[PDB]
Amino acid sequence: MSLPAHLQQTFSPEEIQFIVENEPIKIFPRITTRQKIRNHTRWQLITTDDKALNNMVAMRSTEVVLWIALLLKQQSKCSIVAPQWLTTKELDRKIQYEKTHPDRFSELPWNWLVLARILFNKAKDDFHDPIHELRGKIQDLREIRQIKVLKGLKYLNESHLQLDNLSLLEINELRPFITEIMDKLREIHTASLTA
Amino acid sequence: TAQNYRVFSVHYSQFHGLSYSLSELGTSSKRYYKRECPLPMSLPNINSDMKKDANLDYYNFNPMGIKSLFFSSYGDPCIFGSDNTLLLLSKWRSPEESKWLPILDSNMEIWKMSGGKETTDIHVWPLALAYDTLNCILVKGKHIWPEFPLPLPSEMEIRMPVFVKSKLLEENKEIQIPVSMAAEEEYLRSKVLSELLTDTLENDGEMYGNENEVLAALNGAYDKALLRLFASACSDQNVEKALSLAHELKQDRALTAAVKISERAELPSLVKKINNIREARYEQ
Amino acid sequence: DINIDDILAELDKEVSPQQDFSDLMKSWKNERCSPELLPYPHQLMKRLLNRISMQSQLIENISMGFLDNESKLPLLCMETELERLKFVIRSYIRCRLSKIDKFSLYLRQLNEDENSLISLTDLLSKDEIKYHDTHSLIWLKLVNDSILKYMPEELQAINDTEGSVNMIDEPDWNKFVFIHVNGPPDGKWNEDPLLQENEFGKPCYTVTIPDLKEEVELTIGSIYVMRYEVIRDLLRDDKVALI
Repeated sequence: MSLPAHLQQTFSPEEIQFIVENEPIKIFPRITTRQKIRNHTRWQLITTDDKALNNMVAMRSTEVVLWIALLLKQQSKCSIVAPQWLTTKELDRKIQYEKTHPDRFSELPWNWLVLARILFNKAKDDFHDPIHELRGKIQDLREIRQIKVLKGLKYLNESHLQLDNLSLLEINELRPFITEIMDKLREIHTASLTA
Repeated sequence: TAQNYRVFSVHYSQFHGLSYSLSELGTSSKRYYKRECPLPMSLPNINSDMKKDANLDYYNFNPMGIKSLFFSSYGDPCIFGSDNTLLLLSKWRSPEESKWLPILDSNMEIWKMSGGKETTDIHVWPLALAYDTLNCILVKGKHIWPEFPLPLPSEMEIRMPVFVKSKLLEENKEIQIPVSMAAEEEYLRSKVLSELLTDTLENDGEMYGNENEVLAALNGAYDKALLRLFASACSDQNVEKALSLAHELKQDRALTAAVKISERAELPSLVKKINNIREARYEQ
Repeated sequence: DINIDDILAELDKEVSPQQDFSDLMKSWKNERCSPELLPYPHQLMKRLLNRISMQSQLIENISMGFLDNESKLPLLCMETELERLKFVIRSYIRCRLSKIDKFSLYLRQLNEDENSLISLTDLLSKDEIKYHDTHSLIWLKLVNDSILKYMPEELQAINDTEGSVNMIDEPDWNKFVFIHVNGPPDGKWNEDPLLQENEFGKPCYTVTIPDLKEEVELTIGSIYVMRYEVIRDLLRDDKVALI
């Protein structure tokens, strides 16, 4: 049919990256589009705010949508600023939180995996911390969060489930299993309750 | 260090001391603004008495320890060195109106953002300042100077050295800030920024086309700080304190808000005086 | 001390393309996961199509002007931004078409029902109406002249719901979906009803599952795996969003 089988009820990871790329990020421009007091074509986009793009001043931090920050970072015309949660100190704090509370997930942003991957691939030289350590802490967080998920998929009842603080990519990859096992355990229950 | 048309230099000698001089050569008019005037920068003397770790090499590189003399986006000279405090020239246009205002306190800001520790492993290498935007590399380690892969110029905001340690250690160990003094510091920042912007408004003209709007927003925040301080004074039932603070209000709508604060914060006597101020402003 | 936030708010109390795109993404996310065919946002899609047409014309005009500084970054950003918007609308429309194909007979019986509280004109777009009608007609012709021609009249109906097994397919109302509790669409909490404040001070909704006769508190800013039928009312009010 119109929509392929693997896109039926889930999002392909490319679509998750597409969704994440619409979030604003803070950049240090390497150009200056701010018209002086004393021609030029303005952005005038339709799905975001062009105000922060027509007023870029070199080495003056602004906020632009991520898919534009990446487009400028394709050249040497900007420098993506890593979010505060993507530092070694904060990653260590989150890892300690995960190791301290074995029943609930840490408060990482919903796009932490996708943003980490995108920034590590396209902005590998804009981190105040060694990227070889940020990768090693992102992987550690992913491992701990995977251990907690496998021990909660052991609570797949037929009423509901509270996956608090879970990210977006993790939810996306767990959707076809959780939402298809709970459906079967609900069909069994409703068949039993046919009286 | 020189701007587009103006040159700023610091002269040091063993007999005359640290004397600066800001001379604007100009396209066709060598208009002078200062000459050999004394400056308040603190030369490193105690810290140079054979008690330092990894700073000896840098002090050998620069005997006076002055890191930079960068200007501002509006031509305001700025000084950075061992004391780790910026030094701006607020009313630099008039030689008689010379004003050396410490606008930033690097050590204090670093401490209040570090979580509580008096960390020394963080060193600030300033590059430039532009209207609260101080671009400076924050090297982490025992080496003050950066390496070849120059780090991203992280930005720091200007803050007066009004932060008192006694007040800041209320929550001894996101460092908490005393709200009573935070609004006063915001008042001071808005005041100095408005004064600096007014100097370049009529003289240097419009720079980006938005100086008037940012000045208006800054004045709004300036009067909001006055309103908060007025409410704080009224909280102590000191009518004379609020009356004295109300004479610096700029917008009349903020003065009406002050009337409401007086009429609501258990101060009926302040109502008449603030109304009298408003009625005087009717004819002013 | 007394709080002075009220007067501070008092002195500060003297349809945008970004919002249109955000609503389009919200509708696309809801459509991709919801088992049922969600109502079509006619006004939003009309505005979005007008914006795409006008922006394409603007890009063409700017290109003609350039066809006679050399700042091509704004034009490249315009082109790629328009491509992204077109992709979002493409995926949304094709997901709706797939759902129409899956539930063609259900939509047909809703149309033919005078007691129905919904209408295809209020739930499908004009192109969706045309596609649904034509596809149903051609598939009916194929199935007729291939299988149903050789079948008696009592077993010739294409929507026989009285047989051994129901042959009209209905959406799985109790399907499990991932919901994120947005809270009221506005930034004010006390104004919106149904928001029974929970203990620990966190506001929450309250929905009951009729099959289990169980009450579950839907805390704001939390992620749940709930039956779609239970959530349908909140989802229509945008108080929750499908992940």
